[PDB]
This record gives sequence, C-alpha cells and structure tokens, in this order.
Amino acid sequence: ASVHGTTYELLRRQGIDTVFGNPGSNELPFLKDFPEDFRYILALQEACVVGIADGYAQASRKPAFINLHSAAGTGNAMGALSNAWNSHSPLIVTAGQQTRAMIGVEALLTNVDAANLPRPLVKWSYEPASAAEVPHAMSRAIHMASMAPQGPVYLSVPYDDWDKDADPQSHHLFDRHVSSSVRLNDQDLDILVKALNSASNPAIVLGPDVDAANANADCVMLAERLKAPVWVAPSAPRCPFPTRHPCFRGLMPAGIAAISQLLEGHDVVLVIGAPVFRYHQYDPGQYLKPGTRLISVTCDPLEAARAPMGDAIVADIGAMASALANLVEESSRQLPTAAPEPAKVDQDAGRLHPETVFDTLNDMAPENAIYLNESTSTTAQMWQRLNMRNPGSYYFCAAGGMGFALPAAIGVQLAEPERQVIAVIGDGSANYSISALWTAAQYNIPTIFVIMNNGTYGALRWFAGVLEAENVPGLDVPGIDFRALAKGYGVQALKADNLEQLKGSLQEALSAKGPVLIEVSTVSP
Amino acid sequence: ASVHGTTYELLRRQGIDTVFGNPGSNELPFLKDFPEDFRYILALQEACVVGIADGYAQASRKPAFINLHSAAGTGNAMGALSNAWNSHSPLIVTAGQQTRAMIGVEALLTNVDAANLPRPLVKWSYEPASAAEVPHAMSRAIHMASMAPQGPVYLSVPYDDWDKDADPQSHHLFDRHVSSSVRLNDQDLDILVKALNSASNPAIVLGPDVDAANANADCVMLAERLKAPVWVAPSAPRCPFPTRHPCFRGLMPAGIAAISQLLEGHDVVLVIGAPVFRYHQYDPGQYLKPGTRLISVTCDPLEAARAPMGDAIVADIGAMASALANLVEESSRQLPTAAPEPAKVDQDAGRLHPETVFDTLNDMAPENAIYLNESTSTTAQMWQRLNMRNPGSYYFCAAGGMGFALPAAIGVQLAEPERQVIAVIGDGSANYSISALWTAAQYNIPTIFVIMNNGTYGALRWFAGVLEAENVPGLDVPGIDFRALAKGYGVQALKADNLEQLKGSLQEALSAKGPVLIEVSTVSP
Amino acid sequence: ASVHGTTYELLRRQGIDTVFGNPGSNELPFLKDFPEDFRYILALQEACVVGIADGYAQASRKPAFINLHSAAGTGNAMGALSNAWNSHSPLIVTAGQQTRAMIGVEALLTNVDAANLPRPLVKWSYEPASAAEVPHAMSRAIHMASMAPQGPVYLSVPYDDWDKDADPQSHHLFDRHVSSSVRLNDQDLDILVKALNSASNPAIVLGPDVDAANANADCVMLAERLKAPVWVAPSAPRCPFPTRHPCFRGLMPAGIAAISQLLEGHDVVLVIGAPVFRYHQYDPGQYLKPGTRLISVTCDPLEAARAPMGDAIVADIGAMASALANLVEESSRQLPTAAPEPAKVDQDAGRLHPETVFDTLNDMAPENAIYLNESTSTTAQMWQRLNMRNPGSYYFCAAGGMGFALPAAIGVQLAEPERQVIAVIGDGSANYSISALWTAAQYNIPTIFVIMNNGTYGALRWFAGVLEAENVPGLDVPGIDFRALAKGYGVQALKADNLEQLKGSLQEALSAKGPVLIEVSTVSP
Ligand SMILES: Cc1ncc(Cn2c(C)c(CCOP(=O)(O)OP(=O)(O)O)sc2=O)c(N)n1
Ligand SMILES: Cc1ncc(Cn2c(C)c(CCOP(=O)(O)OP(=O)(O)O)sc2=O)c(N)n1
Ligand SMILES: Cc1ncc(Cn2c(C)c(CCOP(=O)(O)OP(=O)(O)O)sc2=O)c(N)n1
Ligand SMILES: [Ca+2]
Ligand SMILES: [Ca+2]
Ligand SMILES: [Ca+2]
Ligand SMILES: [Ca+2]
Ligand SMILES: [Ca+2]
Ligand SMILES: [Ca+2]
Ligand code: NA
Repeated sequence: ASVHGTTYELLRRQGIDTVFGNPGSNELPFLKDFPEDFRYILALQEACVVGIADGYAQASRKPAFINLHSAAGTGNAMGALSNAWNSHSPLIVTAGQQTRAMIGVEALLTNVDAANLPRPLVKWSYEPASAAEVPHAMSRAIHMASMAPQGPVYLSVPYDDWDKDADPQSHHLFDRHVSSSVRLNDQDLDILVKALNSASNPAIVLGPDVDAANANADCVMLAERLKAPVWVAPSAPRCPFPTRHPCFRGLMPAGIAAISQLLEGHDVVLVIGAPVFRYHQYDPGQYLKPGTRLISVTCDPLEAARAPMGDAIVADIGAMASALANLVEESSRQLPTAAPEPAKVDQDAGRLHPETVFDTLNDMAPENAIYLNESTSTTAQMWQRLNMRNPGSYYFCAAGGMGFALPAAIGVQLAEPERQVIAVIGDGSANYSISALWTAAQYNIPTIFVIMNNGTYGALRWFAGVLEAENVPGLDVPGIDFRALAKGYGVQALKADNLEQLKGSLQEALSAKGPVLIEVSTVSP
Repeated sequence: ASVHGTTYELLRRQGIDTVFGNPGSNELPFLKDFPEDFRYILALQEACVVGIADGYAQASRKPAFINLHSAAGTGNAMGALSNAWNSHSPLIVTAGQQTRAMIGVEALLTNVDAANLPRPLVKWSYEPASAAEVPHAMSRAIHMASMAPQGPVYLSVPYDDWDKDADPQSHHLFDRHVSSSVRLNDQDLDILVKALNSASNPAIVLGPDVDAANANADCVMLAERLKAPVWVAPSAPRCPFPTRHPCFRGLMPAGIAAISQLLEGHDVVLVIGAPVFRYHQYDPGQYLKPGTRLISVTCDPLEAARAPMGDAIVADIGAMASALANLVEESSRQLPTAAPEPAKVDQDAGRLHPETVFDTLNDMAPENAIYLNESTSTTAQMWQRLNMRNPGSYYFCAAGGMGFALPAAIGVQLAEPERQVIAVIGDGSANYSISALWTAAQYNIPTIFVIMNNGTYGALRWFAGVLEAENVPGLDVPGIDFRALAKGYGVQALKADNLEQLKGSLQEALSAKGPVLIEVSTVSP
Repeated sequence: ASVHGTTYELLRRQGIDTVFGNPGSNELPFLKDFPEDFRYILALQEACVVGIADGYAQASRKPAFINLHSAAGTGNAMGALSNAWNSHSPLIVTAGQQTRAMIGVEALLTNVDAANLPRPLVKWSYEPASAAEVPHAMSRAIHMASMAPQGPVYLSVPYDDWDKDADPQSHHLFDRHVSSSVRLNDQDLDILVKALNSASNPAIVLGPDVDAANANADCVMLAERLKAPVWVAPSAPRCPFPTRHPCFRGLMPAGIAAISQLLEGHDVVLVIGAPVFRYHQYDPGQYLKPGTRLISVTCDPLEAARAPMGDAIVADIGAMASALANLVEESSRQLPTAAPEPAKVDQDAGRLHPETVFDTLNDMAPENAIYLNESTSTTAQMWQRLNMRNPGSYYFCAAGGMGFALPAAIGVQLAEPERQVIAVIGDGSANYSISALWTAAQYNIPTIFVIMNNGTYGALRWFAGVLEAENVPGLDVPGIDFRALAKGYGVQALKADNLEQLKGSLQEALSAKGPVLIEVSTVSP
C-alpha cells in the first residue's frame, strides 16, 4: 500500500470523512485520487477554512480535519488557531511541505522550521522524518487532538511522501481506541460530594467544556438537586445551560472584584468546565471574599495550575458532571426562582436598538436555533434576550479574535443541518473572514447572517471609555455595503433599516432554501 | 516623560511617521493621544494591514511600522509575514498584550508565549520585562528590521506600560545611526574584479535585493562593461533590471536542470542579491555543468550558507554593486543584442488571452507604471510582455503566498503617489485579502486592480499536470462577482468581457481620480 | 509582605522544605535570609544538583525544588533534565535572571530567551512579567510539576523581584489542592474488567509509573487474580514488581520483533505505567503477532498517542491499578511458577565477572536495599541476580543519559535514610557527575558506590558489534584511579581486585557510618 492509501484508510477508520481545505501544489499529491467516500469543503482563505472546520468540530463534538498550503496557508490561519486553542477545539491541521530533496535549499513553498510555525497555539506539532512514518504521525495527530483537553494539532508532510510504500505494520494504527473519559477516584469523589451536600449556599459556575462534553443536562440535574444558582463563566465561548431555567443567573462580569462581589455569601462555589477565570477588564480587588471557597473541575492541567484561588480536579467534564449529578443529595432548600424577562426598550421607526434585534430574533427563530455572536458591543444584551433551551446553541470567539463567527456559522450549519443557524456579527467583524460567504453559497449551507451595522468598532469605543483614552484613530468603518459583498459571493441579501423591515427580512430569511445575509441598520453608540 | 511620549519621539527621530494598523483594546493605550505628525492607516483584517505596510516598505526602501491586536491579530497576519520574510521587508510589527497584572491568569486577550508566536518568520521577537525597557526594545526592533539582511521583527507590549514613566536615559536612543553599508575588503575585491575581467563568457543573475538596494542602475553599468547577458533569478519577488535593455534575458526557469542547461557555456556566473536558487518544480540534474563556476553576492548569511554550489560573499548589495560597476574593465566583446519582441497571439472577439491583456497594458500604461503580479498561471507571459524600464516596477509574493498583491498594491501606491500602480491578480488570489479594497477607497489611494477571471486556480491545474495528478478537488472558484465586491468596499468597478471593453475600461481607469477595479473575462485553461 | 517572604510561605504550605542548588549572584537575593525551616543541599556542578534532586523526588514520590544560576547553570543541568523528562520526575527548576533594568542590554549573566532554554525537556517554562506575579508563577510551577503526567518545569526570576512587595491576594495560592487522581468511568471500566476476566492467556507488562505511584502491591494482587505472567517494559527506569514473585518474568528485550515473539500466544496484554514501547536496538518485525491484542493504561497523553498498536486509557496509575486489582475475578488457572535461580558463573581468583558481583551483592545487602544502575553492559545480569522485594528498589537513567546514577543515589539515600542505597556504576559513567561524591561526604549521606572498572565503554563495544561497526575511536577509558577521586571529594575508598577483596570491602562498606566507594576490577569485554 502507498502512504496515501494507508493514510486515508486510517482517517476513515478513525471516523474522519471530510477535508476542510484551501489547496496548493505541495498538497496535490495528497488530494489526488481523492476517495469517493470523503468530501472536500473548499474555502477561499485559510482563516475561513479553519473557522468552518472549528464550527463543525465544536458542534459535532468530534475532530475536524484541515489541509492547508505550506507556511503561507498555515500562517493565514493562525488567528483562527488562537480561538481554537481557547475553545479546546479538536482540529487536525495538515499542511504540505516541499519535496524532501529540496527542503535544504529552501525552494519556493518550503515551510522552514515548520513545526515551530503554529506554536504556541497547538498541543502537538510535527514533521515526520520519513515517508513511511507519515501514517503513524497522523495517528498521533488524531489522538492528540481528541484526548482531553482537546485542541488543535499540526502535521507537515513533504509532498513526495504520499506515493511511497507504507510500512506494512501501519495497519495496527487503524482501529486504536484511546480514552480520556476519567473521573476522580471514589474516596475523593465521596469527599467532594459530602462538601457539596453540606454547603449552606452553594453556587455553580459553568464554562464551555460543559457544552463540548454535552454535560448540560447533567449540570441541570446537579443544580436542581443542590438548589443552586448557575452562572456562565466570563468571556463565554459556548452556552452550557438552558437560559430560562429557574436556576440560571446569566453571564458573569469579566472582572476580579465584580466576580468576588457576585459570589459573596456563597460558601462553596463549584466551577465546571471553565478557566478560573477568563477576566477581561482590569477590576482589581479580592479574588474571593471571606467566607467563599472555590472548587474547580477542569479537563485542562494548564487551567488548574493557573487558577489564582480554589482547589481543582483535572478530569473529563462529561464523566464528572454525570457522577456528581447522580451522587449528590436533593437539598431541602427551595429551588431558585427564575430571573424576570428583560424589559422592552423604547424603539422608534428609525435605526434598530440591538435590544430590539435580539427580542425579534427570540420571537421569530425556531426553539432549536443555534446562535453565533461576533457583535462585540452587544453581548450582554444577547445573553439576556435569547432563550437558548438546548445544548450547542451559542458560539463566541474563545480568544476574542475577530473572524471566527462568519465561517464557524457555516461549519456549525453543516454539522447540524436540521437546526437553523443565525450568526449575529458586527459590521466590523464581518470583514475579517468575509470570503467564507462563498462556501455557504457554493455548498448551499443555509446559514443566516445578521450584520449589525452601526458604522464603528463599538466595543473599542467602550473600552476606550473605560481607559478614559481620547484621540484614538482607526475606530470607524464607514462605507461598507454588505448586500453588495453578499451578492459578490453568491448569497441572497436583504436590508433592514427599521423594525418593519427587520421582521419582513427575517421572515423571508427563515423561509429561504439557501444562505441569506441581512444588513441591519443599528443605532450608533 | 511617559513611555508613550518617549516611544513616539524615538519613532519620529528614526524617520517613522505612519502606523499601519487594525486596533484592539490592548492597543488603545498606545494609540490614544495619537501624535498630530503621524498618520494611521486602518485596514479591516491583519493580512491586509501587513500587506499594505509591506508594499509601502518595499517601494519606499525604508522600515514600515505596524500595530496589531494580541495573538489573534498577529496570527491573522502570519501568512503575510511569510512573504515579508522572503522579500527581506523591513517591517516593525508591534502587538498589544494584556496588562502585566493579568498575564499570569491568562485573561481574555492575553498573548501567551507571545515572542514564540511569529517565529520562525521574524529576525527578532521580544516582549520587554518592564515598562521602562519599552523604548529600548523599540530601538532594538527598529535597528533589527533595518540592518542587512532586512526583515520583519516583532515586539509585544503590555498595555499598562505606556502610561508609566520612561527611563530618563532613553534619550540616547533617539539619534542612533546604525550602518550595514559594507563591501568586501580591497584585496579580495581586487581578486573578484580580476576574475570578472578574465572571464571569456560571463553571465549575471540578479535577485530582489538588487531592486531593494536601488542597485539597478549600477547593475546595468556592470552588465554593459562586462558585455554580459542578465537574467532574473527564479520565483522573482521584484524586477532588478530594465526588461528591454539589450543584455536582458528574462526570468530564469525555476528548476535545477533547466538552470544549469541555461548557464552551460558560461564560465563565470555572478549572482547578485538572490538566493541560489529559489527553485520551485523538482527538475533534478546538475546544479552547474562542467565549465561553469558561480559567485554569489548576498546580503543574507542564510542564503550564502545554503547555496548548494559556488563561492559567496556576504555584504550590502548597494555597496557591492556600486564597487563592481566602477572597478571592472570594459570588455572588448560585443554587447549582447536585445531579445525580440514577443509575438501577438491570435485574439477573437471573446474572452481575453492573458497575452492580449499584458500587451494592452504595455500599450496603454505610463512608462513609469508599477505592476504587481498575483495571476499565478500567467507570470511568464507577464515578464515577456511588460516593458519595465525603471526600478521598483514589479512585485510578486516572495514566499508564493496568496494575499500579498492586492494590499501591497495599495501600500506601493501610497509610497509612490506619482507612479500609477496596476495590480494584476487572479480571481482566486483576489479573495485572500479582498477587504484591503476598503482602505484604497477610504484614503483615496488610486491603485488600479485588474482581476483576471478564468474561474479556476489555473496554476494548480498546471502543477497537477506536472505531477500527472488526477481527481483533485477544490480547484474551481466559480460564482464570484468582483464588481459587486468592489462596490461593497466603495471602489469603482468596470467589466471587460472582450478586447474592446478591455481598452475602454483601461482608458476610464487611467483617467480616474480614485481606485478602480476591472474584472477581465480571461480564457479558461 | 515581600515577594521573598510570600514565595517561601507558598513553598512550605505546598510541602517543600529543601532547596537543591548551586548558587550564583542572580540567586543571592532569593537565598538570603534563608528560612530556618528549610535546608539547602549544595552540589558542585548542576548536573549533580539536578541528579540529586531527581533521586530525591523519585524516591519520596513528591516534587523536589532546585535553584540554578541563569543560563550557564541551567544549561549544565540539561542532560539531567533529559532523564527527568523520561522518568516523569516532578522537578521545580528555578534559575535567577538579571535585574529587570539590565535584561535588555544583555548584561553579563542575562539568561536570554530564558523560557526557551530548557525546551523541549520541560512541561512548562516561564519568566514572569512583573515581580508581584512571581508567587503565582511559582504556584503554577508547583502544580504543573506535580499533576499527572509529572515532569520537570522551569521558572526564571529577575533578581530584583524578591525584595518587591507581594500582591496581598497571593495568600489564596498557599493552600490550593490540585488533584489528578482519576480513573476510567464505571461503564468503560466494567468493559475493561470483563475483557481481562474473559482472557484465556493474559500477560501484564509494567513500567516505571507503577513504582512512581506505589502501585506495586496492587499490581501483585492483579497478577495473582489473573494468574498472569508479569514483565517489566524495556529500558526500565524503575522496578515495578517483586523480582522473585512467581509471576515475575523479567525485563523485556528492547526490540520490536523480540517483544512480539515474547507475547505470542497471549491473547490480551495489559500494559500499565509504561510507554509502548521504549525499544532501543532496531529489530524490525511485527509489533504484535496475530492473536494478541494490547491495552495500555498510561498517565501521559503523549505515550497514548504514539503507541503504534493497541488501545489506551489515559488515567492515574495508582487509581487504575487499585480499581483493577479490586474488581477483576480470581481466575481458576494455575498461578505461574517462579523462574529458576540464575546459575553461578565460573569465577577464578582474578578479575570479577559482573555476575559474581551481583550475586555477592544479593548475598550481603539488606533485603530493603535500593539499587541504582549505570553499568550499561551488565543490566540484564543485574535484573536476573538481585532480589528486589520492595517498591522503590531500582533506578536507571530513563533517557539512557550517563551522569544520573551517582548523584541520584545520594538523593535517594537522603529520601530513604533507613534503606541502604547501593549504586552500581561503570568506570565510564562514573566520570560524568563525579563531583556529586562531595555532597555525600559533606552531608554524610551514606550511599555506597560500587564502581565496575573494566577500562572501556563496554556497551558501546556491544552496540558496535550489533551494527558490525569497526575502527571506532574513543571507546576506551584507561588510567582512572577511582579511590583517588573518592579521596579528592572526602569519601572513604576501597578496592576489590578479586572475590575475597570484594567480600571484605562490602562488609566494611555495609558497616560504615558514611559514604563509601568500592572500585571493583571487572573482566574486560
Ligand atoms: C483579529 C482581531 N483584530 C482586532 C480585534 C479587536 N477588536 C475589534 C476590532 C472589535 C470591534 C468589532 O466591531 P463590530 O462592528 O464587529 O462590533 P461592535 O460595533 O458591536 O463592537 S472588538 C475587539 O476586540 C480583535 N479582537 N481581533
Ligand atoms: C496562502 C496560499 N494559499 C494557497 C496557495 C496555493 N496556490 C493557489 C490557490 C494558486 C491559484 C491562484 O489562482 P488565481 O486565480 O489567482 O490565478 P491563476 O488562475 O492564474 O493560477 S497558485 C498557488 O500556489 C498559496 N500559494 N498561498
Ligand atoms: C550523556 C551521555 N553520553 C554518552 C552516552 C553514551 N553511552 C556510553 C558512553 C556508555 C558506556 C558507559 O560505560 P560504563 O563504563 O559506565 O559501563 P559499561 O562498560 O558496562 O558499558 S553506554 C551509552 O549509551 C550516553 N548514553 N549519555
Ligand atoms: Ca461519494
Ligand atoms: Ca460595529
Ligand atoms: Ca497632522
Ligand atoms: Ca484563476
Ligand atoms: Ca532549622
Ligand atoms: Ca566500563
Ligand atoms: Na510560531
């Protein structure tokens, strides 16, 4: 067998059937004779390739496979890799290298010092020392991306390797099963459960690894048994809990003092599946107030090591959430009462307030919609106004890096063809990965893109206010026609300058059979 | 003085007055109170920011200063950095880091292991250990980017550093002058000159560092004195010689055997300002034929070390080209005769052959036009058909990475406001950095963009033919309307479906007062 | 509080009370005012500092703390770090940096690019961005070294940081408890247990992480219930099983084909606490024969990813070994019968055969002796001839790197003051870390060092035979007087040129109250 045949066999035997890619000439010997059981999803720039694969992996809860061109293609994808690192996304990033005979001379298209290029944003990065090693290196990449804590990996392969003979012993790679589905030992788990049962006023804080593990329903059972309020850890990349459940308390503020004030009076705070904590603004004060202790369950040793307070347990989130939910006692405390509905903001017949947009989306979208957020100044309102009952219903760029939501919404829609995806993206953020629209058109992936057009980088005006920073250049983005950009890439486009037109465009988009972009005129900050 | 005030003083005293950027919140404390003597050039994605700065640096022959946001902004720019590394572009890339007090907890927007992120594509990469060190670290960045061999550098700065007090001794940085303008010692230079004077059939091969050094006119004098044919080294990022001078022989084929066959019969081959060599296709055979010896003058030790044949001298290209041109004897051999004009290819009233497009551009463009090339299947025809008499007249992505020419054409036009820039870009390549069009519109930078629309990644069909690779996915890019994309970003747009409309659109574009995009329907390969 | 006071408080609250070090001037501000409850163990070169700390950590099963001088001190220790990486040793390596104000100028003693220096041999490597961050960075180092898979970490600290004020919130670091004591979830564990109960001819292979976890006794119970033969995985750094238990089958040969032939006929092979596998010689063939399947339990994702065959479970070895030993059924198969005693080799009245030395050590040493091995050509005989009943009884350089056993034997003896340590070290290996002898003398740590003096690098003659390599320089080491080297560093020294003198020197050494070196004249290969 050739290295090409053996490597595609390993991929299919490990459950991989889709290649997300933008091709080049070091990759043609891999892509030739492409197997009939695989698909190839082309995107026009590599941030878009990786964003699409990232949405697909996060929504499918399985690894996604990427093929990029050498150093320039890998490099175009590195902002997308920053977000994938912070969302623990299992991405297998492959890139083609020059033929071994010209690597030393640094022929055009040589990826020099290849394994160092995507560091520090990958768990494992490698170029094999011979062609026969390629299937074993691919096996390492698959398992490194997929074991907890999941994350992106990188493999560079000289183009001449594919046609070489494979090692006949590579068949032992095909059916390897590797598990990291582990939980705390019984004695120490019993100690944790007794601490939770004994707490007088527990709180629960949930992060994105809960949604990645599909541990959401176990966390609902846990919060119901403990009768405990539930927040989402700050800077949230995913939604880990039903947002209209009575225990839900919303997104935590991303500040040290704000969080310790929020948690004041809670004797035990159990954090599951989150870093402790993804603060943003600098809000110095106490990490926790006197009387509060914190316990974190995390799948990632790096998160356990860096927490500035609390105890930690490094284990699988699905296995731990299931065990805790089934072992804790039902408290005789009263269940928390649901938060009140948000108020309706006053809306005239002109430009839309973001609050009006989210209320109208909540009124009209299906109950199993999936939302993505890259409208950076409106996140708090989005979390207050969208009822997200089901797992896998929310994604936000985990490293804060623009350029994620537009392509990731296409990958999520490909992973979840029966759930309508609605990406809410600012006019600033929409540009970073605008060419991803083409992939939605070409493959007829029916994502809805709602562009919140207020003419400016609104969140940077907000943060400038926090810093009291004046005379800052580069904050306005006037003069972009998003219906013409959508037409450029083959996507149907609608405009909404007022609430009547917002309702009409959403009705048309929800009834459409392909992707649709709606440009919404929103109020200037 | 504050670190902010001291750092902007150092920049202006070192000749920097423009910041190319896409802002974020770790950068607002640097950008606030932006000095009145500086400009800020916004672009909507970081590949575009860096591409624009790269064109500006290459055309101005001076360092360009960039400010990006943390890891995601730096990462979005890394394919642009791959090209800048291979063009020796002096780029000072700065990125903002979180406040020092939250780096350890990895707050949102922390650039983890920052200095390792852009490696291996930078000459120097650093984050200072204290605020007071920031001006000295910036001084190091300026000089590292600017000394031979020039190239990109990276500096990460915690946002809280800017408002701190500067070291009063930082004033000694402001006027430092650092020179690498060096040439081979007199005794060894005299040995080289005697070898050139004694050659019976010398050849000259020139690379991009000749054009970077503005050594073009000295190389013309050298070739006239030696009566020697002149080629351009393969995979050329720049044009180092007048293309209709009698000595000019064109772009070398990018293959080992093809180059040694071309050079057969030449006893001494002098390479100036090029790697030896940027081969592309694998074309194994002899590096040089018996009877040919090679001497390379390069500004880059890495190029001298990796050449597989020949002697080398590591020195400044401007200083060496001037010395050689003024020291060699005038040979009594006959001057080489000019190559014949290219033939006119047959053209019907339908889609345009690329040969027709380049002939029409050569007929209509000013004699001091500047061309950029990212039309990958038509490079050989472009080099045969455009008379480029002057330095700084051609740029092509030096690492072969798509996404360079569209933004770089805007930076070159900003650097050379009296020379019309004409970027010839394939329909595939145009997508990688499409949002750069917005910067041309907003600042009214009057670049002309000629999009060669043949519906496919034509060069990858070519390379697939070379490999005899069949059943390759992802090679076609149908369904893109480039006039709608140009309208989306505010640029005037024209279409040319035949030769009459090509001539009319070029006349309109050359008479326009702002940027113009022309979509040309070209023949399918 | 100062950073100095807060950092020593964090260390003591996390169970650290000993600093292994060789001092320098960047470290004096850390070491000044050394707390009365800490000890400092000086060694004269940094390979020896780290080797001693490594033996101490491995034997105590807890992290050991090291302080080295800048880049040169760290660099002198990097061969010791290679062994610590492959033994999963929890080492917290700290090094002093220049004062922040002169790092940029690269004053003498600046550790440039410090965090990159010990990579790739550490799990985590860092220099803090401010003085106040130092206690949190130390907390990260402690937990990163101690969480599974354990391993060395590195922290560089500018010397001016120690006297600065600490962050008042650093107290939340002092009592953090972090656990990685996890095992496979109940459903999948029940599947594994049923596979073991159903096997017709199971085998068990154990590696060093069994001894690190003190899982040895649980593995004896497991092998007794399964009635299964037990081997030790190749290139063994530790001894994980009693070597005269009836199930014990010895050290596996370090070859691919040799291992699959050994395992032929075993239907399920359970590997616990080992890489799969640390082969050495290249012995190509099948990884496993038809009819054998392999299951690996490992604490290290990198080991699970790279195994070329089998299933894997990534979990804590102590927790998994305990669960399996208590859940499997007692098989009705007959218990394996003990291997026969090794034969006595013929010994004349001259130089000693290694077999005679190990038989005499086994006859005379206490039953709770601890052995170290750096006598590279005699490993197989050592494993056959020493009855090691107890955990923690054997150490061998895990990366194969010379210079481990001499210093590590001193650290093991410090960790286990009531168990006699006997280091068996070749005359070649003894030189690499010879100055460690001084620390044993100065602190009166009563290690016994048995130097096997055959005048040559015996194992390299063996491997040269395997390669059929002739005319190799550098294999002989004549002319070393080890009793004079021991006298040089203050250690009592004895010579044994025959068996009578070997017995007399061992009796004298076992009765001594301080360290003793015995130089044994062994037969030339
Ligand atoms: C890759 C990248 N570049 C720049 C930024 C900085 N950035 C920018 C540019 C923001 C403004 C996004 O504007 P928008 O129009 O999408 O939304 P708002 O107007 O609601 O803020 S928010 C933010 O952090 C970033 N985070 N990531
Ligand atoms: C960043 C990046 N991604 C992909 C490629 C691979 N690539 C691609 C995609 C080419 C086709 C460009 O198509 P075009 O339409 O611009 O021009 P032609 O049709 O004349 O080839 S040429 C080439 O090397 C690349 N070099 N750089
Ligand atoms: C740091 C280092 N340097 C060199 C070696 C190579 N080496 C050497 C030099 C060996 C010979 C050790 O000789 P010895 O006298 O200690 O024992 P034998 O004579 O029994 O082999 S075995 C071996 O792998 C090594 N592994 N580690
Ligand atoms: Ca099919
Ligand atoms: Ca906006
Ligand atoms: Ca001005
Ligand atoms: Ca094309
Ligand atoms: Ca004391
Ligand atoms: Ca020896
Ligand atoms: Na990198």
